[PDB]
Order: sequence, then structure tokens, then C-alpha cells
Amino acid sequence: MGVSDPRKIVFSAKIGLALTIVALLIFYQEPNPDLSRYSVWAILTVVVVFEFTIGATLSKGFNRALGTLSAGGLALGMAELSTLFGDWEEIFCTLSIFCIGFLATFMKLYPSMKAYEYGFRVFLLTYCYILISGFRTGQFIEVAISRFLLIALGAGVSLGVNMFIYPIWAGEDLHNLVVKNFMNVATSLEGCVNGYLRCVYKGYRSAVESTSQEESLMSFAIWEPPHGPYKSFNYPWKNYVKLSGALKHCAFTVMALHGCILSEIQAPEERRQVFRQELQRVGVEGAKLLRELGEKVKKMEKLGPVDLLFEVHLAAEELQHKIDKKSYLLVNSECWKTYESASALSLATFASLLIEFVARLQNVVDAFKELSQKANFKEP
Amino acid sequence: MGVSDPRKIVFSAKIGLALTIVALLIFYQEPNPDLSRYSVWAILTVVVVFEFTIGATLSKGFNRALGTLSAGGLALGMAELSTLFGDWEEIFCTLSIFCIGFLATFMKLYPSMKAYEYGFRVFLLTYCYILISGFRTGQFIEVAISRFLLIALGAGVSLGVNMFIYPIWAGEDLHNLVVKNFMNVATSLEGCVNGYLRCVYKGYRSAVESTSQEESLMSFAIWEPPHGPYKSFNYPWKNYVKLSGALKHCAFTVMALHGCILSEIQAPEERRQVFRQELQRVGVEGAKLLRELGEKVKKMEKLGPVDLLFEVHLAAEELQHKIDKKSYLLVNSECWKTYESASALSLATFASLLIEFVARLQNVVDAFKELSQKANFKEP
Ligand SMILES: CCCCCCCCCCCCCCCCCC(=O)OC[C@H](COP(=O)(O)O)OC(=O)CCCCCCCCCCCCCCCCC
Ligand SMILES: CC(C)CCC[C@@H](C)[C@H]1CC[C@H]2[C@@H]3CC=C4C[C@@H](OC(=O)CCC(=O)O)CC[C@]4(C)[C@H]3CC[C@]12C
Ligand SMILES: CC(C)CCC[C@@H](C)[C@H]1CC[C@H]2[C@@H]3CC=C4C[C@@H](OC(=O)CCC(=O)O)CC[C@]4(C)[C@H]3CC[C@]12C
Ligand SMILES: CC(C)CCC[C@@H](C)[C@H]1CC[C@H]2[C@@H]3CC=C4C[C@@H](OC(=O)CCC(=O)O)CC[C@]4(C)[C@H]3CC[C@]12C
Ligand SMILES: CC(C)CCC[C@@H](C)[C@H]1CC[C@H]2[C@@H]3CC=C4C[C@@H](OC(=O)CCC(=O)O)CC[C@]4(C)[C@H]3CC[C@]12C
Ligand SMILES: CC(C)CCC[C@@H](C)[C@H]1CC[C@H]2[C@@H]3CC=C4C[C@@H](OC(=O)CCC(=O)O)CC[C@]4(C)[C@H]3CC[C@]12C
Ligand SMILES: CC(C)CCC[C@@H](C)[C@H]1CC[C@H]2[C@@H]3CC=C4C[C@@H](OC(=O)CCC(=O)O)CC[C@]4(C)[C@H]3CC[C@]12C
Repeated sequence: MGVSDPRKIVFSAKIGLALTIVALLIFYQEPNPDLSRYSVWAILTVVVVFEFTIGATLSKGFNRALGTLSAGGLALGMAELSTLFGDWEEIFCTLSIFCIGFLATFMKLYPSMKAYEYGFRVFLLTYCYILISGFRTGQFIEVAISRFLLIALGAGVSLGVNMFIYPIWAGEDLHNLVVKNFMNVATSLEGCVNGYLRCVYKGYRSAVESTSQEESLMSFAIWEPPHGPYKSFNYPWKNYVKLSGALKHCAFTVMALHGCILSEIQAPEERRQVFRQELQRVGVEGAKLLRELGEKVKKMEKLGPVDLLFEVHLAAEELQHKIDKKSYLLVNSECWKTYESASALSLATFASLLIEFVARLQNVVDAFKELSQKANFKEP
Repeated sequence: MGVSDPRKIVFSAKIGLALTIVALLIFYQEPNPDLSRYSVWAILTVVVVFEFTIGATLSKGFNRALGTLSAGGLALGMAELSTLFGDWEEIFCTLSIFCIGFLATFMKLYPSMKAYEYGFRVFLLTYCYILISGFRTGQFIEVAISRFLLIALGAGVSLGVNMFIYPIWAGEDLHNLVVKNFMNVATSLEGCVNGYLRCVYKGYRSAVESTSQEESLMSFAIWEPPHGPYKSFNYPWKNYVKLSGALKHCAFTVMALHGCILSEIQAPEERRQVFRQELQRVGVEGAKLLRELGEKVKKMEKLGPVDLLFEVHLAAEELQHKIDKKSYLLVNSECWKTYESASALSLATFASLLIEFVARLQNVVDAFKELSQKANFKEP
């Protein structure tokens, strides 16, 4: 609330500050009777132009400006091509409204068509207003010019109070998310083993749903200038996305491992207490490796001159040896109820899932090496 | 586009129709010079009051009306308690704007606080306008009354053109979604078995993400009157949600089964070709049962006087017998590389997952029976 995210306390304040500034400006002007009654547009612009991050603000401003200008020009021209049709100037002014409304509503229901929705809305609004009002090219331009000088003040105050007072970036957000994802999967892999051997959802149910957010953060960050520890005009951000994509593949195996614990068919504790010492070592080595990788990502450091996938591999090999030398406790070998014979293969399923998780750890290391190459990570 | 969802072609048209009607109305009035320049509010209301479904429209209208009235009253009173503070009437009018902006921004960043965001926005807008304009209780009420009679026309035309011209309901949407979810999981369970035995994502990746949509549809439907095949003042809709919740539990097992096919460690075809005939029967029986349940839900019919969980159970028992009489091909029993010994337990994992899926099918039947009881399904 007040400690989970300090940024939420600075953004709001910024907003308030902007509003105050606008008010002060309107108070500094002389007693103009037409500068005080059109002040609801500056307030609307001030509260509608703010965005959390710099890249999102920049993209929204660019798109909105282009769409507003295009729609305004086309809607001003299409209400002047309509006064020369002749005597068909009262069925056309009734068919056009219907067609424009239909097109505007149609363009909004399809997610694919989302960059051109705003322009269409602006065109619909402007065209309908000009026709129903009774205005003429000369009587509408004066109103536009009169009520656009209180829109540009709000737009430039909102744009001045965001890029120079505690700027908030998106690349840092992506970096923090990646770190928290390595740490969530490391914190869940231990809890699944402990939950199986004792007689774990927040880490595998946050990494798998964090693809759309990563894509949006990357899209926002591609609209930002060089700053701080990120010095370049083409900074590799898809190499950060690829690492999370690789980690999600392992998080799926952790998902299956947790789901094993929630089945109707379960094995007895006395049969699962034979592999406790073998499972614990893998469950600790995997988490250690994941935390080491997360920390290296956080500090922006290249991998050392020592192999990092040795201890987990040795632990997996030992587990495989123990399984091979104890397989008689998993299947019924005297026939070479069904529930009794099916409750013993759960251990085999769990061990196979753990081995699959261990084997899926090379792609993460490969992605990290590639990222460190393209981003110029400092030597250890 | 034009055939995937016919409703998308009727809604838009409705919108256009509403707009046309409004235009016609404004044209029917005499040449009023103040009834034509305030016509951008009726258009804004017309395009802002439309919703796809009836329940969503009703809920939004209720919430917006209450919040608008509350905020308008409080913002009219708080700009009249401010002219009696005395000589501290110019630092208070600067501190209040900042505080109000801070509070409005704070109330928006928290998803929990979402029913009271609109009222706060309205209060902020009204208070800031009254202060910066220079208005008095008597000079603002006249403007409000003048520009609210073109807002109520748009609101009642949008509300009249939606509830009586091709009404669209949400309960039908929930019903169709449930049916398509039973059919997606039935279409994926077959493709996972065929993909494993040959030498399947749309059905298990649509059911698991359809919980928020079901909750929203249920919330919207609780705001609708009796109609058609749904005749009651308290219609059980959470009993429809519970069935999908039960089916998702099995869809997770189908997820694991599909994920088995995408592992680095795979078994040889010659070893997996021994259980083909046993796996095919279960893969067909499960889909048949799921499709039977989906069809019964679609037609609103009670279950017959014959057990529906017999064939799948018999198939699972046969698979368990075959596994018990062929287990020597899964493990190395001569020690009572690691990859060779670990590539043979994949069959055991797949069979265990399939048996778990088969066992998780009683909860779905139980939920369907309960729903048919509370919803009064017709006898077969
Ligand atoms: C923001 C409204 C505050 C409360 C207003 C009191 C109720 C008045 C009744 C009349 C209805 C007018 C308010 C309806 C607003 C439309 C809702 C909406 O879709 O907006 C998105 C968005 C609301 O979406 P939401 O966040 O999901 O609630 O913002 C708005 O509410 C209105 C945004 C318009 C402000 C732009 C003004 C800047 C000057 C130049 C404008 C040129 C473009 C004009 C086209 C703007 C299209 C909106
Ligand atoms: C002609 C150029 C060289 C100088 C002037 C450019 C302006 C015409 C542009 C710059 C930023 C634009 C604004 C960018 C963002 C918005 C908010 C935008 O917000 C919405 O569209 C509603 C909310 C939403 O859609 O999310 C409404 C128009 C507006 C004020 C734009 C109006 C036109 C502005 C002032
Ligand atoms: C309705 C008929 C009779 C007249 C034509 C309707 C126009 C209002 C449409 C047609 C083309 C549209 C434009 C098509 C291309 C663009 C560029 C487009 O580029 C982007 O996508 C910006 C970057 C991004 O955000 O992805 C921004 C909006 C805009 C100007 C659109 C605004 C609305 C326009 C002018
Ligand atoms: C080449 C140019 C023409 C492109 C950019 C034009 C825009 C700046 C236009 C498009 C729509 C115009 C707006 C259209 C509708 C209105 C509302 C209109 O509202 C009223 O009805 C005033 C009277 C009242 O509300 O009582 C006042 C002007 C204004 C804000 C206009 C301001 C200028 C806008 C944003
Ligand atoms: C006093 C009672 C007995 C009769 C009059 C009630 C009206 C004051 C209510 C009924 C419906 C209300 C409208 C309901 C829906 C909207 C759309 C609403 O949309 C938005 O809030 C912007 C878009 C969004 O937030 O999604 C803006 C106010 C408005 C027009 C409301 C204005 C107040 C209205 C007309
Ligand atoms: C800022 C300070 C100095 C003055 C008080 C601010 C008000 C504008 C707040 C305080 C209580 C708020 C109200 C609290 C309770 C409700 C009922 C609330 O009920 C619902 O939740 C409707 C059903 C739903 O959609 O869930 C609808 C909005 C409203 C009137 C809120 C509108 C905004 C209010 C009046
Ligand atoms: C007990 C009552 C007072 C509760 C309901 C009051 C609402 C109907 C009020 C709240 C805010 C009011 C609006 C406040 C701001 C405006 C914009 C204002 O815009 C102008 O600045 C007109 C001149 C111009 O735009 O050039 C015109 C009146 C209007 C729509 C008001 C219409 C009536 C509203 C919606």
C-alpha cells in the first residue's frame, strides 16, 4: 500500500503538482472572461495525458497526435464535400451518420484493429458535430482555435512534469521482473520437494502469466532514450525476453511436479521415504543454480571460467543410479486390486518429472550466455 | 469477421440506428440557437452508454448514476463551504486541488478500489472547474440544467435501443462457453494420444483461462430478468461455474499429457507400440463421455438410469492389467548409461497421467447431477 511500491506514492503526487501548476497559471492571467470558462479542457488534458512510464507516454502521445490531426482534417473536408451534392443533401446526411457509426463500432470489436480505433472515434465525433450543429468551415475553425490553446497548455505541462521529476523507466521493470521470476521458481522448486517428502504456487503461477507483461514492457522500452547503466541506441531487450521464455519451459515442469501432490492416487509414505536423501540434493542444487543465475543477471556479470551445471548433473546421475538399484519397489514383478498396483508408479512419475526438470536447464544457461554477449556484461 | 460472430454485425447497426434517431430528433426541433450547439453531449452519451450485454449495461448505468449524483452533490457543497473560511481562502484553494488530485490518482492504481474510482474522478473534475471558473451556486446550476437535457435524451435513447431490439444475454454466453469447453477438452484428449502413438493445445489452453470470463459473465447475468428457457428469480449460475471449475482440474491432466510429448528424454517407438491398443480405447472412451456430458448440458437433460462411468473404468482396469503383465520393459531389473535407463520410464509416466485423468472424472459427474437438480432439468 505504502511500502509495497513507493513509486505509487510519487506518481500521484506528480499528478497533483501538475494540476496545481495549471491552476496557478490560470490564476496569473488577467480577469479574462473567456480564459476561465474554457478551463475544463486543460484539466481534462492534464488528467488524460499522464502515463506511468516514459515510453508508454511517448507512444500514446505520438499515436494520439497523428490520429487527431488526420481525423480532424478528414472530418473537416468531408463536411465540405457534402454541401455540393445538390438536392440529395438530406438523405446523404442521414446515411453517412449511420455508416460512420457502423464503421466505428465495427473497428472497436476486433483486437487486431486497435491502432486505428482512436482516429475513427475522433472522425465520428467531429463529423456528427459539424453536421448537427449547422456550422461552416469558418465558424468551426474559430472554436477549435479558441479551445485548443487551453489543451496545449495542459499537454505541455503534463509532458514537462513527467520527463524531469523522478522519471520512471520500463527496462528496469523488465529487469526486476526477470529477477523475481528466477527467484519465484527457485522458491517453488524447494517447496514441491518438501511437500512431497513431508509425508509452492506463487513461483510457478507468476512466471507463466508474465509473457504479455514482458512483451508490453519491451514495447514501451523501445521508445526510450539511453540512460544510466543502459547506454546504447539499440539495446537488446528481446534477449531479456528470451531468457524468461526459456525459464517458463522449466516452470511448466515445476507446475507438473506440484500437481502430482494433488491427485486421488497417492503412494505410501514408507515407499517414498527411501529416496528422500537423493531427492533433497537435487531439490537444493536446482534452487542454488537458479538463484546464482538470478543474482548474476541482477549484477550484470558474465559467467565464470568454471562449469555451472555440474553439481545438479551429478545429483541427477546419483538419483538415476538409486532408482535403478531400487526399482523392485515400484512395479509388481510376480506377474510377468488395481489401485494398489497403480499407487506405486507415482514415485516413478515424480522422479521422471524431476529428471526432466534437471535436463531442461541447459537452454537457460545458453540464453544467459547469449544475452551477456549482446549486452556487454562486465567480466567477473 | 462476418460469419464467426453474427452478433458483432447487429450490435454495430444498433449503435448507428441510435445515432440516426438522435440526429432526427435534433432536426425535428425548431431553429433553436441553443439546442444545436450543445449537441456534442448527446452524441457523447449515446456512444458512451452502449454495452454488449443487458446485465453489464444495467450495472454500469446504476453505478454511474449513483456515483455521478453523489460526486455532484458533494462537489457543489465543498465549493460553498470554502467561501466562509475567511482570509485563508487562497492557500486552501491551492492545497485542496493538490490533495484531491493525489487522492484521485491513488484510488486508481489499486484494483481493489475500483467501484469508487468514477465518483472520485467526477468529484475532482467538478470541484476543480467550479474553483477555477469563478462560478457561484446559482451560476453553475443553470449550466448544469441547460446541458443535462441533451444528456438525458441520449441516455434514454441508448437505453431504449438496446433492451428491445435483439437483446443479447449473458447466460446464453456462459452456457455456450461451457459446451465449447467440454468439446475442446474432448478434442484435445484424442490428439494427445494420437500424438504420442503416431511414432492439441486449443482445448486445454482455452478451458484454464476461462475462469475470469465465467465470473464476469455470472456477475453480468445476476442483473437480468427472467426470459426464455431460464424462468426464475433466483437462477443458479454458480452451479454452471462449478462444473467448469471441475472440468479445469482434468484439463490440467490433459495439459501434463501434452507436455509429456515435448521433452528432451523420449522413449523408443518399439517400446511404446506395445500399449497402443490399450491406450486407444481409453483415449476414445474419455472423449465419448465428455461429448455425451456436453450434449446433455446443451439440451438440458437429466442423466439416464444407466451408469455413465463404466466403459472408461473398464478400459482403465484393462490398461492397468496390461501394464502389470508387461512391466519388465520399463525398468532395469538386472541390478537389484543413465539416459538409456531414464528413457524407459516415460511410458510409465504417461500411463500414470492417463490413469489420473481417468480417475478425476467422478467430480464432473457429481457437479452435473447437482446442477440438474437445482436447475430443474427435464427428464430424459
Ligand atoms: C472523463 C469523464 C468524467 C465524468 C464526466 C461526467 C459525465 C458527463 C456525461 C457525458 C459523457 C462524457 C464523458 C464520457 C467519456 C467517454 C469515455 C471514453 O471512452 O473515454 C476514454 C477514457 C475513459 O475510459 P476508462 O478509463 O476505462 O474509464 O477517458 C474518458 O473518460 C474521456 C476521455 C476524453 C478526454 C479527452 C479531452 C482532451 C481534449 C481533446 C479531445 C479530443 C478527442 C475527443 C474524443 C475523446 C473520446 C473519449
Ligand atoms: C502539430 C504539432 C507539431 C504540435 C501539436 C501537437 C498536438 C496536436 C498533440 C500532441 C499531444 C497530443 C495529445 C496527446 C494525448 C491526448 C490524450 C488523448 O487521450 C484519449 O485519447 C482519451 C483516453 C484514452 O484514449 O486512453 C486525447 C487527445 C490528446 C490530449 C492529444 C491532443 C493532441 C496533442 C496535444
Ligand atoms: C471513414 C472514411 C469515409 C474516411 C477515412 C477514415 C480515417 C479517419 C482513417 C483512415 C486511415 C486512418 C489512419 C491510418 C494510419 C494511421 C497511422 C497509425 O500509425 C500507427 O499505427 C502509430 C504507431 C502505433 O501506435 O502502432 C496511427 C493512426 C492513423 C493516422 C489512422 C487514423 C484514422 C484514419 C485517418
Ligand atoms: C487541421 C486541424 C483542424 C486538426 C486538429 C483539430 C482538432 C484540434 C479538433 C478536432 C475536434 C475538435 C474539438 C471538437 C469538439 C469540441 C467540443 C466543443 O464543445 C462545445 O460544444 C462547446 C460549447 C459547450 O460545450 O457548451 C468545443 C470545441 C472542441 C473541444 C474542439 C477542439 C478542437 C478539436 C479537438
Ligand atoms: C435522478 C434519476 C431518478 C433519473 C436520472 C438518472 C441519470 C442522472 C443517470 C442515469 C444513467 C446515467 C448515465 C449512465 C452512464 C453514463 C456513461 C458514463 O460513462 C463513463 O463514465 C465514461 C466511460 C467509462 O467510464 O467506461 C458517463 C456518465 C453517464 C452518461 C451517466 C449520467 C447520469 C445518468 C444519465
Ligand atoms: C474527497 C473527500 C473530501 C469527499 C468524499 C469523496 C466522495 C466523492 C466519495 C466518498 C464515498 C464515495 C461513494 C461510496 C459508495 C458508493 C456506492 C457504490 O456502490 C456500489 O459499489 C455500486 C454497485 C457496484 O458496482 O459494485 C457506488 C459509488 C459510491 C456512491 C461512491 C462515490 C464517491 C464517494 C461519494
Ligand atoms: C444534484 C446534482 C447537482 C447532481 C448531478 C450533477 C451533474 C449533472 C453534473 C456534474 C458535472 C456537471 C457537468 C460539469 C462540466 C460540464 C462541462 C461544461 O463545459 C463547458 O465548459 C461549457 C463551455 C465550453 O465548453 O466552451 C458544461 C456543463 C457540464 C457538462 C456539466 C453538466 C452537469 C454535470 C454532469
